Amino acid sequence: HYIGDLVQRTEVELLKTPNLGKKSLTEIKDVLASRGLSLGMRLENWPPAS
Amino acid sequence: MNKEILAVVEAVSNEKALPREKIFEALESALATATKKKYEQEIDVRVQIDRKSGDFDTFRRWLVVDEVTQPTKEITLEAARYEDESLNLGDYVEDQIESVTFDRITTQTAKQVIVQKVREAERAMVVDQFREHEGEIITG
Amino acid sequence: MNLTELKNTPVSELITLGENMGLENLARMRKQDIIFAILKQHAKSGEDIFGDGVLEILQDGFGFLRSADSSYLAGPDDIYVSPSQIRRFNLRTGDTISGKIRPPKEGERYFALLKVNEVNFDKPENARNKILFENLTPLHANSRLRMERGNGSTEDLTARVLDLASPIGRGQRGLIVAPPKAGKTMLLQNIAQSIAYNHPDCVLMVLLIDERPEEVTEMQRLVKGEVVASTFDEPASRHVQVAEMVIEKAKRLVEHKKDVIILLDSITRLARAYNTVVPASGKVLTGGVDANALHRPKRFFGAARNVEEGGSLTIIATALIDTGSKMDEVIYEEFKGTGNMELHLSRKIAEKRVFPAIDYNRSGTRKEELLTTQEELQKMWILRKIIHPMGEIDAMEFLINKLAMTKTNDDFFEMMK
Amino acid sequence: MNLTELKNTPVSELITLGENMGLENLARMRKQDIIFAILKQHAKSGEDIFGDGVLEILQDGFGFLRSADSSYLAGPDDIYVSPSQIRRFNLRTGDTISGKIRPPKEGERYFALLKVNEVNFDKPENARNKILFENLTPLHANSRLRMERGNGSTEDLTARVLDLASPIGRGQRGLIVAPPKAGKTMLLQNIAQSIAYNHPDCVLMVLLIDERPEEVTEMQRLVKGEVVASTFDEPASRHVQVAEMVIEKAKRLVEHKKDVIILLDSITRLARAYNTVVPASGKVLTGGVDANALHRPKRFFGAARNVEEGGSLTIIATALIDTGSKMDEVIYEEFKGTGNMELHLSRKIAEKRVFPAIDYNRSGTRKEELLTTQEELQKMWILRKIIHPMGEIDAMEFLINKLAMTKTNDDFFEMMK
Ligand SMILES: Nc1ncnc2c1ncn2[C@@H]1O[C@H](COP(=O)(O)OP(=O)(O)O)[C@@H](O)[C@H]1O
Ligand SMILES: Nc1ncnc2c1ncn2[C@@H]1O[C@H](COP(=O)(O)OP(=O)(O)O)[C@@H](O)[C@H]1O
Ligand code: BEF
Ligand code: BEF
Ligand SMILES: [Mg+2]
Ligand SMILES: [Mg+2]
Repeated sequence: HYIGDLVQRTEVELLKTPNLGKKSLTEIKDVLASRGLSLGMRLENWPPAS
Repeated sequence: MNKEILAVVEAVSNEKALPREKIFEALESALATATKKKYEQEIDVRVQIDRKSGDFDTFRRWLVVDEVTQPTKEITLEAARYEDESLNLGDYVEDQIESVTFDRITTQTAKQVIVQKVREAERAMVVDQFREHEGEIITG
Repeated sequence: MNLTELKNTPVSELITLGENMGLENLARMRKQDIIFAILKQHAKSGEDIFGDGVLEILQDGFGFLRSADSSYLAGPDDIYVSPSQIRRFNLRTGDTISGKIRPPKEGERYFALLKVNEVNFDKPENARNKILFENLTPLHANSRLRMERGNGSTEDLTARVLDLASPIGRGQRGLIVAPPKAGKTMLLQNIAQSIAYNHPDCVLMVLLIDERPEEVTEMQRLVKGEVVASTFDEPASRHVQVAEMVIEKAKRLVEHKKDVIILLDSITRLARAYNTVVPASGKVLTGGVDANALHRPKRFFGAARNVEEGGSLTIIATALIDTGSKMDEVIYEEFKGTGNMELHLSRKIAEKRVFPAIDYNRSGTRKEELLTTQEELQKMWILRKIIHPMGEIDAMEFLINKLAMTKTNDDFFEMMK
Repeated sequence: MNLTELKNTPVSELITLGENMGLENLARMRKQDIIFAILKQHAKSGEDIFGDGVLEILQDGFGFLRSADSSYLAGPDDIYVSPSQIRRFNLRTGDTISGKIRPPKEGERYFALLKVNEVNFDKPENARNKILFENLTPLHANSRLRMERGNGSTEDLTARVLDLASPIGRGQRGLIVAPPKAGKTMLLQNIAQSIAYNHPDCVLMVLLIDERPEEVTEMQRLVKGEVVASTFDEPASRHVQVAEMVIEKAKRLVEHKKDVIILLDSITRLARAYNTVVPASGKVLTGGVDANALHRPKRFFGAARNVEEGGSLTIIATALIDTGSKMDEVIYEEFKGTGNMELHLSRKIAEKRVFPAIDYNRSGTRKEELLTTQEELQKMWILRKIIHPMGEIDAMEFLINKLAMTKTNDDFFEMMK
């Protein structure tokens, strides 16, 4: 649900998920990393504070 | 349409000073630059206009590296199990098809890059045909 | 699922399989369309596919894996592979590949290979370390391919007579010179049956080029192994396509140390096809035939050889004469002495309606002491000397009677002593 | 009203029918225009129409139901059907359909089908469950089509001689090799009469391609069943249209387990037509003929086969030789050995003005032991051996005398014993 639950996840765990082909994956990688960040990173301060 | 492509490949002055293969290579570069200028994101594409049998069909090159910047042209060197790659490098996809190659800005950039490519090819050929006579006295 | 188990079954099996899959009325589509729909329905349940196809490349770069259902032509069942796999696993035309494949994904329309499993019935390790065909050294045949069955039925004559008329060896360059409507069809049927019974190890191959569908189905239900065919329902394009496919398949097999024996019929039709497809180079000779158009048949007849370390490629092609076409005449003329084995059939004996009809004095094998033993060769010499003075019909009746009182060739041998 | 009852009547009947309908002077319009006007007048009284037409599809998607009055061409009597009906009832070209139709409604100009009643003389249930033609398995003929009438009149000779010259079987691939002005017209008339008398169950079909209208009308009033024809009043377009129409009709019939026997004359004109319509692919051979232009005649001759479970498609096509056209020569050359039945007629015997004029030694059937019994085959062998040494004119006179003293073939058989 949260974005922080997705930034700590490499794209290797996406194409294996069903209904994630070309259009969906392309749209995700476009509208997620164009904001400066990227998909797949290692952090520990999550989720503060929920 | 592709009939216009055939007309412009058969209507060149220097027909063999720029062969049909290199004609269509320059046209593919034109269409790639046009599609690049279309989207705000940077993504390399190949055209493969199908010189004689059919029309063009844009593609999407990945340029496989371990980077992530503009992931439109990024994919890891190990993504090879799903989408049927079984690859290490050179993994490229064919996702987007049938772009527009006849609007105003596309035609403008195509004309510009075709002029550039034809002048470059003519200069290169006219210099290479004399390169074989290196170390000789020439008139002119 | 596996594709071959959809291959070997007839159309009614596909009908009931689609009915099991809860599919629309599918009696209207091609067999390959039914296979495509069934594979899509099976993979919709989250399943992978297993396929097998002979590989073919165009200048476009990518490759296509065809099946034997359409005699290696384009279809909804063939698999599309990227040039990357060809570059990596060192693939080339004729290399039959079996492995995991998937139905066409989003935007795709043909199957795609996932993981190679068997490259020409071999692991990719030694498949990548394959000796080149033209880089090999040809030899001659010592391994004698015995044509005698040993059962001695009514038709086995046409086989055993060759044991005294034209010896057969592995990698032999054989050509049949025969008029139409003489008995070549049953002749090649007999030869295929005999080689399959006596030598089941060597992969059988039969070439049906420019033929009628009845002969196609009769030969696809009588040969003791996988067969390929091609009727005249398509132009010479299909003919040249299947010729290249089969020649590269045989080349890859013999590179994998296989024993291939191709039976081609008829070669004049292949020449006509190659003439029709190849454009005129500006020079034509008598017969309306281009000069260098026969280069492809030439090559196809030259592919036969004997590998040194192991394996062989025997080619036995039939040619049509006495058809009245002077073109055909010239064709046979080009094929005067290109092969080291001649099987001459004459219409004069076949008009007397005795079978087979062998031209003993006109047929023979060059350098035949290297094929059989010494006593067999001496007895062949004795038989040739006995058959030379007499004619052809009397000689044929004599041979038929002598091989009718006896069953194995040793009896006729000792009876000739 | 029904359309077929307007079909079978001549022009004067339509004249008096229109006069009954209180119509303007209609002697000026085409028969189909008269039928259209009469159907409009009948439906103006609040009536529905009943029609029957063979179906044809273009790339436009929708279908047209043609009648045999114009030999399946466009006309004001043909019915227009939407692609929806073709998608629903699984329709295709050649599928003759009979059922309820209405005159063209407001803004329309051709008839439209309301409810299908008979799909190839069958309910839509089993019509939708139709086996595909090319998906079938060809076979050979055991059902012998007896050409002997048994009455033994003056002309029945030309039929009974075939009973000893060229046996006819269901699904046989037969071709006639004959010069012009030799007697092929009356020959096919005889064969049609004989097959209709001895086998009235099989639907008769005769192909009149590129012929004169007198022959058209003489054959449309002598064949014992429905016939199709095509004169040279239109270019090769009509010829190729009727060729496709008849081939798809025969295919749909044999898919409905029918026995179709098509008589084509002449096949060289069909080849000329297919050459004229098909554009040049950039390669031409000797004779001014394109390479892959003969693909359509090839296919048309390859459509003949024998169905396993039931039904057959026999094709008997005549070819023209000795015309002096080298083009025609090459055409016959392409048709050298594509068929398993040859009927050779020679101008040399026909110049001696005896009929028929059979080339016994040149004509024959391949694999004929599967057609007739054993004693008949042995007697055929005996007759062939007796006729081989002698020539052709003397042999023809001998056969004519022997079959003139006797009536049935058993008498000639026992007389040859
Ligand atoms: N070994 C044989 N025994 C019996 N009949 C034979 C034999 N070989 C040929 N025939 C005869 O030949 C005929 C078919 O010949 P075919 O296969 O058409 O020759 P081709 O293939 O050369 O045209 C058959 O009717 C058959 O009776
Ligand atoms: N079996 C026969 N009995 C009687 N007359 C015949 C017979 N065969 C041919 N003829 C005569 O020979 C002529 C044949 O000419 P035609 O049929 O136009 O040539 P083609 O045989 O090429 O069709 C006809 O006028 C016909 O009267
Ligand atoms: F079988 Be035949 F020789 F065409
Ligand atoms: F009818 Be004839 F053979 F011109
Ligand atoms: Mg044969
Ligand atoms: Mg005639």
